[PDB]
Amino acid sequence: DYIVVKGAREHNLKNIDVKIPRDKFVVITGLSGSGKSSLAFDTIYAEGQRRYVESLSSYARQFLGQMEKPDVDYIDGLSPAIAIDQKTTSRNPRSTVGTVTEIYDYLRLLFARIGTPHITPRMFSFNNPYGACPECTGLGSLMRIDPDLVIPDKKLSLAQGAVRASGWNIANDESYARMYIDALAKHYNFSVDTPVEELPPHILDIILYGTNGEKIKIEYERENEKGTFMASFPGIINSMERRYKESEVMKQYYENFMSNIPCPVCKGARLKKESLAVTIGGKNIYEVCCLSIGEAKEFFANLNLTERQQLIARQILKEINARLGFLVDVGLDYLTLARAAGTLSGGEAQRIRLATQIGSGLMGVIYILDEPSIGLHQRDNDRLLRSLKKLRDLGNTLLVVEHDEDTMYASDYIIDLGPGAGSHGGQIVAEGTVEEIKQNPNSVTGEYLSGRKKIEVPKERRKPNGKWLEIIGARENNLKNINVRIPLGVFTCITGVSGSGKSSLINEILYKRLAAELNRASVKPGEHDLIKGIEYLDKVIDIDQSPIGRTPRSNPATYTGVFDFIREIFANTTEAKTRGYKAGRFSFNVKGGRCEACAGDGINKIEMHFLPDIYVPCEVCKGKRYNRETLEVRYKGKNIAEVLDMTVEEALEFFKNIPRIHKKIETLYDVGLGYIKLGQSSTTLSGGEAQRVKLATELSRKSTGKTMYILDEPTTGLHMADVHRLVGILHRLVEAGNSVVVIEHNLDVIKTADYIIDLGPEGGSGGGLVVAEGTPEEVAKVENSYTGQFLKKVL
Amino acid sequence: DYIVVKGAREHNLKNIDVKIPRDKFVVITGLSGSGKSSLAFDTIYAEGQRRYVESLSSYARQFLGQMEKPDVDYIDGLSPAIAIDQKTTSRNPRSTVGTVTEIYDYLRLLFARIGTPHITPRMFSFNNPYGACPECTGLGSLMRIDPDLVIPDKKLSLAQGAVRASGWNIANDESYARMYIDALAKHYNFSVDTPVEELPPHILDIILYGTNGEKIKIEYERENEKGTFMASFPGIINSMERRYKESEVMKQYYENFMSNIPCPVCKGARLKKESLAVTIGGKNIYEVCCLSIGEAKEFFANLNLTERQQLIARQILKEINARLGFLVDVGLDYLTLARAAGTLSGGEAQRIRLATQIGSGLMGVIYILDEPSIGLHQRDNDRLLRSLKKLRDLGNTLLVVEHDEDTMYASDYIIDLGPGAGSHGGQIVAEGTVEEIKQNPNSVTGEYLSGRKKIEVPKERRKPNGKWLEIIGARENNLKNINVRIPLGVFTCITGVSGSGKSSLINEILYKRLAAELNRASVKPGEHDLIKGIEYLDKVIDIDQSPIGRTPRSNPATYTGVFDFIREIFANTTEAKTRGYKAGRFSFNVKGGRCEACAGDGINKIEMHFLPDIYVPCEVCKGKRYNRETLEVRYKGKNIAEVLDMTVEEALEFFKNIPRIHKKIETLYDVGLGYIKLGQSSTTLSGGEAQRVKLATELSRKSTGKTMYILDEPTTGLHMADVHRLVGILHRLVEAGNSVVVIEHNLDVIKTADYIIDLGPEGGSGGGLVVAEGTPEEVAKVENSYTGQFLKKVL
DNA sequence: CTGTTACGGCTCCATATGGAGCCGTAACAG
DNA sequence: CTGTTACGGCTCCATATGGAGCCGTAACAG
Ligand SMILES: [Zn+2]
Ligand SMILES: [Zn+2]
Ligand SMILES: [Zn+2]
Ligand SMILES: [Zn+2]
Repeated sequence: DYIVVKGAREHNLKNIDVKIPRDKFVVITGLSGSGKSSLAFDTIYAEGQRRYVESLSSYARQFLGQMEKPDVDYIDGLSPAIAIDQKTTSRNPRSTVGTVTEIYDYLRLLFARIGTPHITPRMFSFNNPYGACPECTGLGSLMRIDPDLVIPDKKLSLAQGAVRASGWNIANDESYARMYIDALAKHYNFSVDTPVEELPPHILDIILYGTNGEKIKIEYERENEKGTFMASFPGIINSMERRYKESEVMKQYYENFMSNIPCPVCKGARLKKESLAVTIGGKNIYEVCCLSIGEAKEFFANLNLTERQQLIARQILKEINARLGFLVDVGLDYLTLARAAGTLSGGEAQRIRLATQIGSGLMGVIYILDEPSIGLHQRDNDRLLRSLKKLRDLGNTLLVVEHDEDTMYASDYIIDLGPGAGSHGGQIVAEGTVEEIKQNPNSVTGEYLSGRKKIEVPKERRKPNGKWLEIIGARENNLKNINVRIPLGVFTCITGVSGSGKSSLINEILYKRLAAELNRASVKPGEHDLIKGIEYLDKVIDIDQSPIGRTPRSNPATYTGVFDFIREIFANTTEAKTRGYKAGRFSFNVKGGRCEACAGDGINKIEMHFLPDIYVPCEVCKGKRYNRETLEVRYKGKNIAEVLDMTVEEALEFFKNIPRIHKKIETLYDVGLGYIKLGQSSTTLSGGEAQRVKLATELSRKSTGKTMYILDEPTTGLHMADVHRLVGILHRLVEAGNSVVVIEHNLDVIKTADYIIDLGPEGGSGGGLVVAEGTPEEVAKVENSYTGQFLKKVL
Repeated sequence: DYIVVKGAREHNLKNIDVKIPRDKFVVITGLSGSGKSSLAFDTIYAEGQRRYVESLSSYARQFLGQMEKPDVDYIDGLSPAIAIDQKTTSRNPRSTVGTVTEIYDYLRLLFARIGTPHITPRMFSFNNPYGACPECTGLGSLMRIDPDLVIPDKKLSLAQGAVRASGWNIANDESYARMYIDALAKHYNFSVDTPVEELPPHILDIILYGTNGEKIKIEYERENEKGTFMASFPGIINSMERRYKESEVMKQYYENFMSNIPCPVCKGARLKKESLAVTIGGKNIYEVCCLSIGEAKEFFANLNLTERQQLIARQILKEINARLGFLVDVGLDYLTLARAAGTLSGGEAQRIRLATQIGSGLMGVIYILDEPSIGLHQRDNDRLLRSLKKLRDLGNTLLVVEHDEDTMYASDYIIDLGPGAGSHGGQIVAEGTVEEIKQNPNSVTGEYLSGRKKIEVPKERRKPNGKWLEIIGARENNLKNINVRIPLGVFTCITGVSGSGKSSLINEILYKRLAAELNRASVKPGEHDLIKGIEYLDKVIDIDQSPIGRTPRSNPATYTGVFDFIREIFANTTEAKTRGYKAGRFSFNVKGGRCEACAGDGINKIEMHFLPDIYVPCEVCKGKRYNRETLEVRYKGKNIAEVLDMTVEEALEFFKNIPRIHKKIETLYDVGLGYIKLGQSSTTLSGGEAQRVKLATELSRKSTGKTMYILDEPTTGLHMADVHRLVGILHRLVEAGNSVVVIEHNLDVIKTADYIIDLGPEGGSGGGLVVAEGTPEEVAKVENSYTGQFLKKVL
């Protein structure tokens, strides 16, 4: 009844031995990068998934690929595990909230059994051709590529760049598209250089919609080849639609070309017109699915029926009521049962998955969670804890990677990693009951819980300088035409209930408009009337969890900007001058200094007969990514490889005599990155490391006092000490002369902010108007505000 | 703690309600096709797999596809489930028994830790390039296509059909291959019609191995297109190898072209020569892995080492000993740890998977088994039962679909379906303890267990007619050069221990030689000297579980041969003669009578935008697969659709007045097919239905007394009544004048056979010689024979 | 010296025809 | 009448080039 793990050597784990009780609420806490996330995800979930897959069918195993076996000696008492995290799934327009939560089938059964006609369960489904809309094929949206978007200027000629779509540009004469267009124009007696405005409608229709089955002969010309062939032109729009039907970035780029409109026939009901005639209680399936969760639950609880109907559909009603109660208890009460699954956030998706899992009721399954208390306001923390306890009580086990102090008191076993991070961390410090870790002086978390060290409340708060940004006519999504006023040069925090519209109001309006008006970004903004005060800003920077580099040719050393100084000081040594070298030779991205065999990568491709290609360290240069000639030059007893393999603390200690490098190294050390190596590849960097690198790069560059920063949930997967460092770095950034706007639900970040904007008072269509604004004390004095009440309670 | 299933409507289930206890040994028994297999596999395992998949990652779910949701109201208390059956997995040559059983990693760890050099775990692995053989790339077998096989006769010219490979024939002048060959010949100054024997060696080398990077210009000619292009010829062998590297039938066909030989460098060790130098106890890794399981266990138990080594590798030794004990206890003790996983039978693969699962030790997982007692001799039934009990005891649940009487006594809960099969069956009859079902007179299984009805022992046994088949120099696989003598015209049964070589000796020798010498089959036989008595046989027929038709255009009605008579009698009616029709019009595979809209299929393709195409019954002809014009003709108040939708019993009752149809219908009814419909598609037919159809077709055709039948495990998934009917049908076939040879481990089939041949006395290389032969009483009198001892005990 | 801007070079990711088995039909022999 | 054999017709399965983001370098201004 114990999960005993002996000999774990993944990432930075120093051969730890841990025993975790089963069928109990167990949480794991540690610093950012200390190794808790690796020890959980890469070891336990990976081992469980691989063990379950190896026993499945051969074709299923091949489809799922070969999962990497973790470097662990032996693990016993392991059950199949499923991991729930914040990973949005755009998927397909077919999937909605109703089908994901597994309630649409029950609604179909109820409508078929009881719903009187104005009658089969298969008829009501939009996933089958039996009862789908003939026009939209069940999608409910007539999505087509906008003819005006592909050719924004019809007056401009085709050769001038009329087409603005990838894979269809006619600028290059060597492309097959240009030859096809020329052949079509020759067949239709037209010239390519003729402006589209002067082009006949028939020619434009043929170009944009194919030849309607007509076949023509087009000759092809190559470098040394020639000939003739006969085929049919499919059309630009037809080819684009086929490619879209046949990845995420490419799908998003293609969807940007097209526009989504409601289907004119069924008005986006995804069902046949005859099927909508069936009604129960005066409402059909579409009206029921278009209401919120709370209203739907109230309607179902207040439904009137005879004894025979209740006896016929007792179990259906019980199951629907239980599922709706679980959905309203997990923390969601504003969602609509018809909203597409694509338009959701990470927290909402994770909560929906948790609700589906608890409603389904699986037994003997290990559950892995990744910070479930993020993206949600503090008013639903009790509901989330109750739902998690209910999930645990049925006979499962929970491994919640949570950092909130409230979650610790509700846990039965706490495993704390540390003491530091990276090389310093990776060992188990203390474990046991919450009281034991509270009384344990060897852990930072226990000291924080006991109140030994906490975040103090600032005494002096800055005031706006008089330059205030104004928003007029904000109506994006579920905004009820409200006007807000954000000050400048002051740390600004925006709070509100989950799904109140603050995230949309920020991301889809403010950042997009600022980018379009300042950085010249071709992004369509949201619905707004006008923005006042745009002249007071010069640069806009957005910080997210996306990796800083998609290629292994980048590293934090070159991203921060210290690599140029390192190369200059290496080339300025006596040996380099004697050899007549250059500052560009000490790099692993140009020819001359990097290893020629491995092309400055350190890994060579070793292809196997029946195995995917496996990369091994290069043996020509021992994986140092530098030839032996360059390593002959040494500065202060160290070579370039030693510097690149040297940690940040050692770099700070060694480079104290060079102020122009020490300035950036101090920023890198203070931002929180005290364990990474300068030579670490950017691909393996996690979200926290990327955010820290971006913050350090932003802080390093001098500030002119006219910059604004837009963030989103900056405390995602950060320990309390990490929050205490981040608030200090944000205060330093504000004091530098810039303005920072963040969206954080953490009370610690809010209690220290110099300006609070509240959106509510309820989620969904119920809210959308400003409740209170101003100083934190003023918001606390407000009675009708959850955020104000919590601010008053904490202070 | 209960698995409650309410409202199951899959296949032929009549809305059954079943409750199954958890964490207990539960078996399900029913007649062939009664619905037990459907109720288990299509409902419980499918629901568990879909439930687990829906909670996994989106990409994993897409890779695994969308599993069909079973037609069940609601199921509660379901754990993730894994299904183990007899499905061969050829996979790749990389996978062997050692890596499947998960013992090669432990062997590598032991060798790295203790094995003294003549030292890293990654070095000993053949799945990584670090310590793989440079020549064979870790395969251990240099498999190449035989140059002589593609051109068996070099004297014959290329135009005469020199190439015998699909996709490379030059008979068609319009093929691109012929044009490429002609261009190469023109470049090399040679003629295609020239014989290969007269072809220069350089030309043949270029043709069979490409141009070694040379580029030439080849001109293409089309129906109305022409031109020139430049490319490089890759070569016939290179293209074949690339296609083989890039399915099962195609892979087998390609492997037939090639031959497997040991690697000359490492002698098929799959490891580098330096790696083989490390030895422990005087043996290296290859010698240890080349020994049998029992010898390896004895060697490991008798290994001598100091206290320090034992302390260092205590857990490794314990795990290896436990895994070897489990492997020797499940029922396998003759396998070699280096044999490829491809060369295994279904029962051996299932037992290996069960051993791996019990060794791994998963908790809270539903286990589904498909007749685990088949393919195994009765002497290991106790070992299999003990292994299953050990698997159940650790905290899992078992759902074993077993028919053996011995397995019933070891079960704790029995769910019996019936009472008949097909439409008659599909309902739960009785359930409970063994005593309750034994005392229940409403179940056939209880009556059989109580001894109310049993299989009697025949009193008179036939004798050979003097024409005896002789086998000389049998040396295939693990045969120790023994000679056997099989009589003719007498029911012959071959028994032996599991993996004694009887299956190989039959399939790879007797059937292949008979097919080659009689039916002109181009199949390479096994290693044999000569076969005597081949002149006494005329036809050879093999019966297996393979489906009889891969297309929905076939059905048992047309496979048996009664459809021609049905069409003739339909066309002979007065209305057909008046209309001037023909006997070919009443068919669903020719033009004129079948529905033109659906092309006589009854289903139309409805393509969706973002969903795989879903087939829906045709509405033009209501899915009757016949136009309204043909249905106007009625015979005896019934139309052709009614006849095709009429069951076998009703057809027998109705068609009693036509002897030429009644003769085949009586055979179909007596073979055991009393529930299927004549119009049922052949694709949905299972193994038992296909075997019954084949047996009925064979029995229907008149016998000249010069035919031999070869079978294999005919009692796979057959109830006791099914066995009692099959033995009667086999005795009828023998009395008809033919000879039947079967390989059955069931004691009931053996005790009634008129001739018994025993192979043993042990599995693997230990056995291979005939132990006893002759009458069953003579075999029983033999003391040193497990089969003889069991025959004496039962009699 | 220090910051900004423009350009060159680089890598990673994205987008129809032949063979085998079966059914129906005609001819031939008993 | 009944079995065998040959052939025609049918269906299912199988086999390289352009764009986006980043690093390095030169020129210009303060
Ligand atoms: Zn529609
Ligand atoms: Zn190298
Ligand atoms: Zn080799
Ligand atoms: Zn039809």
